[PDB]
Amino acid sequence: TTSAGESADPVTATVENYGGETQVQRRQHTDVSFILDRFVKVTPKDQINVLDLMQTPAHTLVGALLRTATYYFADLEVAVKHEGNLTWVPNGAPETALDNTTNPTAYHKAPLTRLALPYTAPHRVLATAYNGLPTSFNYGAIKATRVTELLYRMKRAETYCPRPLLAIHPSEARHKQKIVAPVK
Amino acid sequence: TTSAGESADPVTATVENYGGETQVQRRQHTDVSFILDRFVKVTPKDQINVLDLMQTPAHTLVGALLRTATYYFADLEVAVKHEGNLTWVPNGAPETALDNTTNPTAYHKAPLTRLALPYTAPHRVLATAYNGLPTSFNYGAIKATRVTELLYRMKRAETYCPRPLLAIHPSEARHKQKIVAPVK
Amino acid sequence: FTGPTDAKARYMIAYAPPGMEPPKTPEAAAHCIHAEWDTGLNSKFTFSIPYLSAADYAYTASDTAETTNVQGWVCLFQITHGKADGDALVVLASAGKDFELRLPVDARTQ
Amino acid sequence: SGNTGSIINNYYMQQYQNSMDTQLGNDWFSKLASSAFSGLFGALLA
Amino acid sequence: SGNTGSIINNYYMQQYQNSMDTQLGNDWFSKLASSAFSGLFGALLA
Amino acid sequence: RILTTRNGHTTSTTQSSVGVTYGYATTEDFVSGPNTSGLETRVVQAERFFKTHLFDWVTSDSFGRCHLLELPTDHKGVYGSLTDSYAYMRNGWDVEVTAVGNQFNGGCLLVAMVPELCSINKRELYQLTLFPHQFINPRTNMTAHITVPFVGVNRYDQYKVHKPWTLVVMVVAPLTVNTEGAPQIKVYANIAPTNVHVAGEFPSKE
Amino acid sequence: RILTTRNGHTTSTTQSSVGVTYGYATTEDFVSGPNTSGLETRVVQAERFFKTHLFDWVTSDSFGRCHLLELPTDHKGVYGSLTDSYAYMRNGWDVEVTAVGNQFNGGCLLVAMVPELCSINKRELYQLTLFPHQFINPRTNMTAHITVPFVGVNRYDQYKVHKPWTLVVMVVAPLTVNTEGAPQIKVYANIAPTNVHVAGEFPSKE
Repeated sequence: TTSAGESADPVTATVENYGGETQVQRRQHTDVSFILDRFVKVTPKDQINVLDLMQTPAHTLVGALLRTATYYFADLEVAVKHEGNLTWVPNGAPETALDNTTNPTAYHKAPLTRLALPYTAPHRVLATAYNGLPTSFNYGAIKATRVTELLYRMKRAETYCPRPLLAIHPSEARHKQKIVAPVK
Repeated sequence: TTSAGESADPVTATVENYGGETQVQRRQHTDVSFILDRFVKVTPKDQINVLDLMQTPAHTLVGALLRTATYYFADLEVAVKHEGNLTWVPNGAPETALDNTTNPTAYHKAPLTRLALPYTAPHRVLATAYNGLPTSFNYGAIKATRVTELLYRMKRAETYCPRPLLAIHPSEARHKQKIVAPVK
Repeated sequence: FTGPTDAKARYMIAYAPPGMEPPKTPEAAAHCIHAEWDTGLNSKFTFSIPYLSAADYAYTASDTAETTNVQGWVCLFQITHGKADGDALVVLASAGKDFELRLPVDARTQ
Repeated sequence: SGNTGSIINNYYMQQYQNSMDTQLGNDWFSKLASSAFSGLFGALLA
Repeated sequence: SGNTGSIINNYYMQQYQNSMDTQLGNDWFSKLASSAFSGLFGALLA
Repeated sequence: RILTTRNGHTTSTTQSSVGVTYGYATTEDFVSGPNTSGLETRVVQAERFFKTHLFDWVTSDSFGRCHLLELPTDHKGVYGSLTDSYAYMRNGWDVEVTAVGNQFNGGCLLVAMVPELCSINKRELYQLTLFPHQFINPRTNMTAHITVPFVGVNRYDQYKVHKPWTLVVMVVAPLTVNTEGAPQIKVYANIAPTNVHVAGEFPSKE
Repeated sequence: RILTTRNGHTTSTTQSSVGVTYGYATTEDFVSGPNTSGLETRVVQAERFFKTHLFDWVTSDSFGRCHLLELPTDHKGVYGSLTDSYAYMRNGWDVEVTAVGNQFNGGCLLVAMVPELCSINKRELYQLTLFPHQFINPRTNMTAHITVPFVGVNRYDQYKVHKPWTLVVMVVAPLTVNTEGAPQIKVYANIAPTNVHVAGEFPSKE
């Protein structure tokens, strides 16, 4: 299939150009809302954990596929292992508001605490890259006596204006791994 | 009932050939999906357990009735006693993917963890004998800090092209066992 | 093709399926699934590498140990050129119409 | 179908409980066992 | 919509489970991918 | 019991035909799958008989001496050229095994098509009847005819690394040379692939 | 002037296509004749392109230097295996000759398909236009496309003793390298047989 390659219109070619037939596709694993709706762990601080999604590592699945977008919308789901009582404050709250139990405070029950947090930012969408370290937009903050594990989960995820993904660069021709297989 | 015995057509004879009558049968215990839908224990490794159904012993019920087929289809059900957090990766995943919690990770709750795993192989059916130790086809892998007990359960089992079953060969005319009975 | 208007060329793209070693000559690759094109007014040519495999799904990597070169080879050959000495042929890659990608996993390297 | 005996429908959808089958375009030994010659071959006297 | 597979409706209302959207007054790359030129440009012989 | 079977331009007529055993299916499964994207071709020139010496059955051969023939075999015809030209193939097999003695011999052979016969024991030879099979009994016949389709974990197979079918021939009763019988029986195979399909043509060596 | 030609699973796209010259017929003649008694087979896998270096056209080459290519050629693909398997064959030819320079060269080539070119003179090169032909003029094109059927005294031919077609390429005006032109033009052939038919399969060597 010849075309004007500089016009940047999307041009796809099929196998039917040389006598094949294009088959059916199931793309339910590469859609945005499905693939981002899973927990990813971040390294927590000792007490105060500002909840923004740039604490996710960039080499993880949710981190890299999150940083694929320029803009995003999500509600948040957090699962915290903590000592004492976990306290959440929304976006724009002072840090002394983290010392009050009238703010949403989940008392300790073993082994962890799983709670749903809404979108509390004053912006219509958030950003992965801000021209202007982006602006102080986040999902509030939590604190306990100590926080040992902190998980995020993006739900109702929407993404806008895609940005590059980079795979690992091999030293030889192919990047080889040890794919799991039985010994015998 | 006389026939051509070399033609290998199926020929059954009844008691009605000598004045009897054939009775009704209930065969709900020898069908494939019922008899294979039960847990069988395998010997686990210390951390990494590649989930394939040839870890089942050949003298068990599910192992021998599994190895009766050439081809099979099943979803999988696993019940694991483990220390730490149990992590599952699908078929084709690297082993370093077993070190990440974004993959399906069941946190520890006493006494065990029972979870359902789908069919994740790129083949239409799996194999008990491969002409070519068969090829690396399996149901993924799990790991924890240590795994103490590992159970399988085949659900929606389908079997194709049957192969031999062998009973134990007695030394005298009949294989005698101690069938459970009261002393008095 | 990003050469000048007085630079002409003729290229050949071929698909070597796995099972034997890939060709080194376009006359040897003429017995494959191939497509040949030349430069002109339309500068871009799109070729659709097909999914030929025994299984209907293929792995996206090897762990580390050993596969030889499974799923075959993509072979770019040039046939002729006229005053195309040192010009560039740039190449993009994208998913096909029936391209699908399943079983999510996290290994490393964001 | 197998060793399941609950009468209440499942809480999870079929997309999340099992793998979904795909059509293209029991079961042989049932027909091979049902096609078994059962009578007599010769001429039955008495 | 996402990675949810329960068939029983939620115990909590929509006002308490999620943030509620507001109207004023997928989705571009679906139309950009569907508008891809798929055929041939020249005159196909044989 | 006269039967004439024909593949391509090759004909085989027998007069001791107890029947044809269709194993595991009578028809072929669905050929055009999603794994080759419609790039298939049926080769009508490759579905014809080829011959192979199998073994020689004598009186010293007791119960359970097998002969295994992994299909496909070394083939110098068109079907052999299909394996060096294409990456993926698909076929069933039409197997016709002859053991010519006379009707004054005894003993009995069991011929069977086994899928993926990678290892065999002694005791499970006792259940070799579980596979598509016929008996060759020199009292009655000297011809066994077994037709069978393609099986596998993949719908197309690459035959240079995997051979799915195995023709096994087993002595279930040893040969006798009662006073008018033949002293030994040379056993022959007459095999023809059915419904072959190729995909993914190779580069040449020229 | 964009034209895409396709044979089998092989595609060739050109952008200097002055046209396709159908020589001596546009359709094929009657295939099933009384000389083979209906034992024919069409091989769909053999109708695809193969490539051949033809010669190199330089400035020292004057008027009338020919290059002759007797069809069929040494072929390592499926079509070569058809000649060592069957006794009688039949095909037309789809010949696509390329001479890539640039539009600042001069000169002119004449490509032609000649039936039974066993001897050629000098003066009758002057009438090489009487055969199916196209000109390759680097001022305008670099591609010539000639399609032609099977001819002969017999409706099936045996190609190991007789080669009916000959692709002749002749310089009718010598090459110029005017200041922006290419210094030489390597000339290539891209040939594909059409509507092949085989009959009378050989014994093997195995």
